[PDB]
Amino acid sequence: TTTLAFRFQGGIIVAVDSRATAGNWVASQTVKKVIEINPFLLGTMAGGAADCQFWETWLGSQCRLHELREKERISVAAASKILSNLVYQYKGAGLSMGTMICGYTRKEGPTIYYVDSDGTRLKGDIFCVGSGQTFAYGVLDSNYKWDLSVEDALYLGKRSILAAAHRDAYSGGSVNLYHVTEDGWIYHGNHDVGELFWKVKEEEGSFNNVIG
Amino acid sequence: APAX
Amino acid sequence: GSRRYDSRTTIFSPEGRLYQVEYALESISHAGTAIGIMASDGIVLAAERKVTSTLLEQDTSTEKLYKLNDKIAVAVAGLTADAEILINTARIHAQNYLKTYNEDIPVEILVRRLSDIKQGYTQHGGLRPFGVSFIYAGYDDRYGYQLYTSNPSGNYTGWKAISVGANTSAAQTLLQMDYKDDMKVDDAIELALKTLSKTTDSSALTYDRLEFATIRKGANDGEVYQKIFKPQEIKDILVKTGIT
Amino acid sequence: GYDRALSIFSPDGHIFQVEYALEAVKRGTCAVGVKGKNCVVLGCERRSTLKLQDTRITPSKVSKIDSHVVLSFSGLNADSRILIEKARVEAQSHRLTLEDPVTVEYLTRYVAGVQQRYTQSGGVRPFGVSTLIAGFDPRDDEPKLYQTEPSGIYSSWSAQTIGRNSKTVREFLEKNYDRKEPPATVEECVKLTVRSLLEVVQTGAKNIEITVVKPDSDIVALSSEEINQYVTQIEQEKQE
Amino acid sequence: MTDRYSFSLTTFSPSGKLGQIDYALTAVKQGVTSLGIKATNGVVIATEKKSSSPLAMSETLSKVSLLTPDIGAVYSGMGPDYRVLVDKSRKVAHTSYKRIYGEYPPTKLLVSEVAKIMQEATQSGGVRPFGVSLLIAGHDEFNGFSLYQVDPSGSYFPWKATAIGKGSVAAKTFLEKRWNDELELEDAIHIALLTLKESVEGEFNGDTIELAIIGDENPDLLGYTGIPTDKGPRFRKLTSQEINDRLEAL
Amino acid sequence: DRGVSTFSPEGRLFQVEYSLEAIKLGSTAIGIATKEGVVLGVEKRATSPLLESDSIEKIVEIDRHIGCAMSGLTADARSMIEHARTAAVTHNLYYDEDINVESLTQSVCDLALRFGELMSRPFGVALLIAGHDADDGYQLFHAEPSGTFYRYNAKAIGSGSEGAQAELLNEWHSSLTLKEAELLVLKILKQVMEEKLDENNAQLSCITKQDGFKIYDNEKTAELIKELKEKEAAE
Amino acid sequence: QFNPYGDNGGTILGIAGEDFAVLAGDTRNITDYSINSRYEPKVFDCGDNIVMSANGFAADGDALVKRFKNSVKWYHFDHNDKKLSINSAARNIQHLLYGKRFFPYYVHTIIAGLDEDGKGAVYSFDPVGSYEREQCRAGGAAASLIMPFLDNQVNFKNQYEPGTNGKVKKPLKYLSVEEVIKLVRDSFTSATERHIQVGDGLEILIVTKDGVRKEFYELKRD
Amino acid sequence: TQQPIVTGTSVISMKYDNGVIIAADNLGSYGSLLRFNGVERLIPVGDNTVVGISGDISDMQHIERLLKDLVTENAYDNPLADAEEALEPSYIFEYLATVMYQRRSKMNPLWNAIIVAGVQSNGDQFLRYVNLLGVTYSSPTLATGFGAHMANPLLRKVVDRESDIPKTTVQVAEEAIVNAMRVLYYRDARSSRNFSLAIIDKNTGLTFKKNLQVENMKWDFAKDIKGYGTQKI
Amino acid sequence: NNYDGDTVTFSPTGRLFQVEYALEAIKQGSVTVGLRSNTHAVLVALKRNADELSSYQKKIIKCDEHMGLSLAGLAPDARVLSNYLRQQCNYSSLVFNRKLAVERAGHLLCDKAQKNTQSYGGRPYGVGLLIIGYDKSGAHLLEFQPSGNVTELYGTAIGARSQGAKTYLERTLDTFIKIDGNPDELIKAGVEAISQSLRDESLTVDNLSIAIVGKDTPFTIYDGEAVAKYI
Ligand SMILES: [Mg+2]
Ligand SMILES: [Mg+2]
Repeated sequence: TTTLAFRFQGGIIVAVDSRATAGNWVASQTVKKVIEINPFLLGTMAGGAADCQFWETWLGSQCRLHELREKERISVAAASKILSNLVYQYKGAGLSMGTMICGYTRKEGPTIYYVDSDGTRLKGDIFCVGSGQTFAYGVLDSNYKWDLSVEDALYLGKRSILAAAHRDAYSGGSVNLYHVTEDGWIYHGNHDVGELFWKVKEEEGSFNNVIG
Repeated sequence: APAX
Repeated sequence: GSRRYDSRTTIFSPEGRLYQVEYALESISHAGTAIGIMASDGIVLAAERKVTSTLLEQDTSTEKLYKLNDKIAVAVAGLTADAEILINTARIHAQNYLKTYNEDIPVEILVRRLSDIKQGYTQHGGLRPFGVSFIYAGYDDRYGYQLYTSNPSGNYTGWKAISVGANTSAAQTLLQMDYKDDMKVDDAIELALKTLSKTTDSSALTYDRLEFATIRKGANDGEVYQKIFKPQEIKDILVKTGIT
Repeated sequence: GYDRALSIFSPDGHIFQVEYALEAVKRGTCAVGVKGKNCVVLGCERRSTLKLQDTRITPSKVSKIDSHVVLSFSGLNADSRILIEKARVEAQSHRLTLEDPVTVEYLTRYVAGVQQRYTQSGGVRPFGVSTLIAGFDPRDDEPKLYQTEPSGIYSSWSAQTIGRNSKTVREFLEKNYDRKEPPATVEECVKLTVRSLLEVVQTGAKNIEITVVKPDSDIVALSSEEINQYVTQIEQEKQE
Repeated sequence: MTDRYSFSLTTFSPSGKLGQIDYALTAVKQGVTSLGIKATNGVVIATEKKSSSPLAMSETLSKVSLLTPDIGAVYSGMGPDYRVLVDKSRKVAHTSYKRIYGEYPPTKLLVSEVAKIMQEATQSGGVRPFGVSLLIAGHDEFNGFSLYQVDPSGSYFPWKATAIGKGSVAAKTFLEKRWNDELELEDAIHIALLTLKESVEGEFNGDTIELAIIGDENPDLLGYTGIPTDKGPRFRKLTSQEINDRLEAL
Repeated sequence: DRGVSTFSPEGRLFQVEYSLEAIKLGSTAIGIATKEGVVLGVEKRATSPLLESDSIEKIVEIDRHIGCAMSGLTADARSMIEHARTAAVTHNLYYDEDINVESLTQSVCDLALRFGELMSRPFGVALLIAGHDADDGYQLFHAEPSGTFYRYNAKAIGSGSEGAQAELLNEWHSSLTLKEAELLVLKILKQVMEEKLDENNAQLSCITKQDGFKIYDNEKTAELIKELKEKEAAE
Repeated sequence: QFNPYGDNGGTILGIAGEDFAVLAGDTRNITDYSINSRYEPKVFDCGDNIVMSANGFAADGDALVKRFKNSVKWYHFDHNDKKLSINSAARNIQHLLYGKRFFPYYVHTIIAGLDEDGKGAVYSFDPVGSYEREQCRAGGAAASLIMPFLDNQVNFKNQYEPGTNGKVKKPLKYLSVEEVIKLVRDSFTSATERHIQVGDGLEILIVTKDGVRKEFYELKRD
Repeated sequence: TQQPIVTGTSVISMKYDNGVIIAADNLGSYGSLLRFNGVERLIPVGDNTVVGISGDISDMQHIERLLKDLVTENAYDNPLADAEEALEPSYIFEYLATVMYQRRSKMNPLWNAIIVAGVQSNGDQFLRYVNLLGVTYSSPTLATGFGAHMANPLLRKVVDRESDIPKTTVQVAEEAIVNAMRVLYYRDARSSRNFSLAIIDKNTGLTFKKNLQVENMKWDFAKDIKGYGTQKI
Repeated sequence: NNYDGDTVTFSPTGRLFQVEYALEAIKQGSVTVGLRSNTHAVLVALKRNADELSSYQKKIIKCDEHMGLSLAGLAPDARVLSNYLRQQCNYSSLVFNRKLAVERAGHLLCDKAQKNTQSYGGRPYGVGLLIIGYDKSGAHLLEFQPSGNVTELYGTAIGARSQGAKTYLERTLDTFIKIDGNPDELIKAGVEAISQSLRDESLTVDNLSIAIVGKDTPFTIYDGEAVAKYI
């Protein structure tokens, strides 16, 4: 996997690939690694496919119960801490998760929490997570500015996943893109690397290592 | 179990 | 089933009283009077024994005054056996605190936990309450000298001077009359004994029908000493204040 | 375990053990809560058949549950300690998991839930306590005042009183409290609270406690003279 | 099935009495007289072996029991209740003391443990109080000789001398006349034998009287030699013969 | 005394029958089922004018497609609601769908007789459970502490119930619009209520397939109240 | 040391059309280099127009299928005879599998039927309950041989429009049931040629709005 | 977590036109020691089922007791116990299969491979296998251990598919089974010469033959084999 | 009187009054009828409503493909007992691959009910059940009472005024017992039996409830327009 999420001027960008592997066997190229918890909350998946999928849809149920009981949408901090306190109970049992809980609330503003299965929970503006995280970081970090336009931010996120999809053998398939604002999350499409790579190579003039 |  | 024989020890009367607590208090009202008086430089505990026989071994005896730790003691009015159960609990609780924090337990904290135990017997479990009221006398470096009482309800309150057991009505009136804030320990010793002397149901107060303790700073410099009086020491303090 | 169903229904549909717990509240010393425009005030009667009391160490009647919420009560004193401890633990646990202190409504709902649980569990009697819970939600300046009772029902009050002669002082507040214009300041609100207590209390001597709670964890207990001043000032406006 | 009696059977009445403790004391009142006297170099405890049938062999029924090598007990009230208390008392001397400190408990502390057991029968669910009062005579290095009375409530008191049961009121009066702080153990045995005749109806000999002492160490009763710091049990039951020897010089 | 689980000679459970008396003392709650939605309305019954009436919560969301109104010992309903919400959300987790209204109601009703010498007494509160699902459409259920539940086209519970039920008997027909049903709940409430009905001492709610369960604000309810007087005056 | 798992071989394959879906599997059952049976079915009609196969360790496969069939039974009992939709079955099966996360069912699970709009659906699961809907999935021993063939022939991967300079992809389109059965039969004969654990027989369950039909074909027995 | 001690080798079986045959030798081995020789490894249940067991004998004896208790339990409050509510082979199998899989799931298996052979009440032949892992399967021929390797290929020459069953008489099928038992005695180092055989026929019922022996063995050619390559005398 | 405080107390004439009071809730229950031939078994139940705005309480519950029951009395108690039956039928399938004998279902219910008539704190079940099914020995009808007594019958009825139907079935026996291979005729006879227990009311379309099980019919329930055929 490769997943990222970064904060900027215009909210949060979330971008992920769609590959699942069992060793070198490519098991799927069409995994939905972003889970839509509520209209203002997103979770990203990396690590064990089942672990991530199961506990992150379980997380959605817990967030729903919060708002029934408290007549109010759950904070990103509280939602992320439910997941991190859950996995911490299982510490040592061999759960494998690297997740980011991404969302907006009025009390918090746009917020990202990195949560993994060792029980680490970190608030931050930029994270990349998965086997391809370093590749994504390399592109993302060297073009990141707080002031990126929504247009540029979306592309950088998309381009960073592409970078990782290309170099990391265990990332690929397609890029899924989200933008999160004060009004909630907005989906910005599924982008097959099959066509996206060649489109980016041509239009951007990058990827000269590759036989054109 | 496959991974991501 | 067995429901037939259940007295229901933890219910309310139609007036909203706890029968068993009330009846336990009634039991305590026939117990030997115990008095606590708090001075600026120490505390007195004085208590009257339930009417002696001449053949009772009076020096190796303890019925009223118990040591909880080095800085805290209690005076008992009620069932002795019930009180010992609670006393060992309190002693252990003091040691847990010391072990945990490396500091002697603050007096109130000890008093609260004992009172919380009593409270439990009035709300759940279907058991009879403990037929005991305590006067707690102790020192800690937050509040200094403190007197408290607890009773079978598990309610506790703090005092400058207080009595428990028999004739507390007469005793409380007398303490109220003669007590004053700037009092020294040796004055409080006298007040305690004079109060028992007048409220006693016996003909006259003698050394062999008493237990007595002080908690002073009267060791050496900024540290505290418990003195549980020997019989001969009470006999002397009874002469020294002219009751015999 | 001791199992007996002590709180049960009677033929008329009443739960006598809950209703008798209310009688224990009725016998308790009076407590009143009044919320201003920007503060909440908690006033408590202390029965004056007691001198030789040590007030330094005697359990005060208003308890901080967290640094922004206070709870007072009328009824059995020993019972109230149990509810306060549970409430205090929950306050810390809420901070630990939600990373936010409790709302006053949440904390009230919790205490209320505990009280209700004790009305349909075997081997236990209900709490002989009703509570007034007051404070300000985190990052909020709108004052909150709630009341709970042995049955478990809870609700919000512009002002409310519980304990003995509470009907006399509820009577007072009902004609003296304007929903439209709540005591616009601390000074104003403390006064109305003391007035209502003077309907029932005796001397305003060592008989009245007042605790004021303002927003952002600003809680302070008034001491004798500060209260005494209020008492003095009302009787001097009384001869008219 | 199982014990659904988890509530107290002893509760306060409106006057404040605990009925079952009072009634247990009444059962002790009915009981045969027993007594204890404390001398300067010993303690004596004695009672009447009032037999149920003369076909019964009353040596097989011991009313005076060894608890530790330096502690003994006698009772008045219900015999079966006493028997299980002795069983429990012996065991608690080991589990809560000897197995911890490698030595036997001092008298007051063993007494304290028995009292705890009896207090629990006064408050725990589904039980009645014990229908007995005990007299426990004992010796330990730092307290010397001591005598305690334990009642159904769990209360205990130290005595110079006392008596319990049937003719206790009379016997306590007798003991006030005779007791002084200079009694040598033989004098205490003698007084105990005089006091006990007042309350015994029928035969009065070493086969109807049970009597034990806490006195000197008995190396001959130890069972082994070679550890010079182990000197033997201070508890000794007087034989049928030993008692009759003291009844001729009565 | 006598066991909590005892039968009367008529073959009824004393404790269940006595809890039904407690429910008669409760404030009135009314529900009406239409083909356009289900309305739920209740009498708030503030015990004193100082008590802030919006804090009285006798209508409650269970899930987006299910709502609840209560009458009787309302504190007893907290755990029933909690169970209902968990049951609904859990079902969606296990099956990726909305839980049926009847299944929800049956789940809540399973709690009811779990008392004895489990809880110490039956619940002292009746529930009106209203929702929508794709199979059986709009539904209204009356859930009692006996563990029994009945589907209704319309139903009243609480003190004013026998009067209000007779009224609902006359007024309900299979073609009521939602707006007709809202007015009708308001009308029947004003009839059986002690004090004079206004937007502060009564509350309305509905559940529609399209927008799910909504509690009406006081501004919206006040206008339906005004619309109701003008309908009655005008003939 | 006792090893609680075994491997019974075989392979399965699910394809979904516009108004139908198929779930096929070979009927051979093996351990090591021995044949246990040449006809032991592992694709099952589970009711409510759902077919299911759980291929790998047969004992685990049978246990799971049994549990799901039972789950369908109770779904009727508890929810007024309501039809269990394929999406709801899938989610239920995730919980069945993940419930044994720390002692897994060693199976690759596939279910097939119709979604709520009457369109053909195939869902596949990893051994601990990760799942996903697809047009297409092979599972079990020969999965790695068959799956890339299906990417090419069902989803037209790496196939372009002739003379468009590799710029216009072959356009996606649903297959007829006749075409799908051809791909299934060829998939299995190819798999039989090159995988020793695949052979003997092929059983196909086809699911349409009129129910579940079966077709059987002989496969090479070596 | 177990290891088998006293063990039984192959159990072999097949369907024929009217019923099923099943056989197994009477040996209980103890490693390479052929320790016990009078061991019956075919256990009949009613008059319609035989359960043949290989693997750990202590676990086999446990299973015997379960089956004999099952018969008892089925008779309880059952007036049709010897008629419509008699135990079927499919009931007995599923019960065993359930137990085997539960025991493997508790990491404490019954160290056996089991073949349940019989005839259902409607006359259908029942032949199904289950082992320590709870793995189950049906085939016209079934065998365990070396039997799977050496008997199956021989028995499948007779019944190679479903349609071959009607064409197979009980004489033909018993011949194949008895021949297969000889081969196993030639080639399995933990087989014995003595064995039992049972036929469950839908007409004649259960025939249980004890104390069979492998006969007509070819050993004569052994005399012509000298040395291991170049040696002559 | 002094002996009806709980189930664990016998009266001086050897009666169990709590069990008898449980039996009484059955008597207040709406009527339901069971009857069978050799090929099928039928349940008919009169459903009762709260008022004209309410549903008509279901009285028939499916237990398996070959078994099910009707209830009279406390409905939650039928839910508990029917759920137990579902499990027992289920256990028989998963473990033995065997459809549970209706007779065993009977014995299992008897033993479940009995436990609640001998132990303190519990209470007897307050519902009567009529169990029908088709198994390896044909069609069956059982009558369950919460005393624990279960009885196999050709036909019967329980609830208020069930004595009308039970008399009718007693005369009709020789006829209905031999309605083989004809579902609709057996049902007709059942509907007529229940009609002998009606007073001031007759069978409407959302009032009648029928179930049938037999040789080649899974236990199925008919309500609403599906029963109009029979009125
Ligand atoms: Mg790659
Ligand atoms: Mg092959």
